Amino acid sequence: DPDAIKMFVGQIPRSWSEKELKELFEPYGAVYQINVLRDRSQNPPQSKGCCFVTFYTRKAALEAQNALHNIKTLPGMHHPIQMKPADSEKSNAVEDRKLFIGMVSKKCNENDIRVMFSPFGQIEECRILRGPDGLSRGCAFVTFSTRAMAQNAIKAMHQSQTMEGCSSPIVVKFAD
RNA sequence: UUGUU
Repeated sequence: DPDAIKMFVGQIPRSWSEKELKELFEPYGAVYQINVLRDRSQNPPQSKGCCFVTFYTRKAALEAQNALHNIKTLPGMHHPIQMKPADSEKSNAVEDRKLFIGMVSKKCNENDIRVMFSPFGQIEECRILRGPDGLSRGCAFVTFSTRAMAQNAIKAMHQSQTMEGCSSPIVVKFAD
């Protein structure tokens, strides 16, 4: 129950409650919890035609999705069930690991940055913001695998040095 | 021109 994946499901009839939904999902594995997305803006509160299903096992979720997503169609819907891991399940977010690197020497490239930031973690992707058909814009984006990696790269290398052609010491901060 | 494709 530590690797479970909450699944967003869509296009289910608005008349269906947790009962019918549970009856739908249980053939694919045991269900820990299930909740219809409700609208309480006005009376009576109504279903949003979607729900969250939380299986006990990861296997149950992956399989249920594999056999339901774009396959199954509920009475009486015009479109197949849509099913995907829920937004609340995003333990890892690139936006919280991506590091903006300003005041980079215009001469530098991808690898030149890569070697500079290698000791603090493992790079997912390394890029040089540049152009449009000009040269480098003196700055780069760098994604680290963990987040603590980036939080190390910052403390260790923010304004650690001034590079070639640059007016101010290098900046290392989380991307906006 | 400190530049966040």
